[PDB]
Amino acid sequence: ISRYFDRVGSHFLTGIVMGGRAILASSTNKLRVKRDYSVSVVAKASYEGL
Amino acid sequence: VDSVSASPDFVDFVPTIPMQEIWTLCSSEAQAEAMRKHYDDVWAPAQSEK
Repeated sequence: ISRYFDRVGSHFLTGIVMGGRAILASSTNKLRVKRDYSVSVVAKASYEGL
Repeated sequence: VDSVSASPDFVDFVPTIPMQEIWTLCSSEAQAEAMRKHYDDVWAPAQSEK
């Protein structure tokens, strides 16, 4: 019996609808990152004697 | 795609009854059991290992 239900099914279709179906799923991700740092240093000396 | 409509090839199973054991087609229960027993005990283990 178990094989019979496996091989031909426990039921048969008696009420069906005839159709087209279409599905779409779509996703997008974007990421952009920017980071920058700048350093500037100046040191000056002037010195005098006699 | 036009060629697929004229000449489709086997791509996938029907998941409910994809294939039948060959010894179902046997003449005789003694042979069929011997084939099943050998398949179960010997050949399917070897092939799954192979």
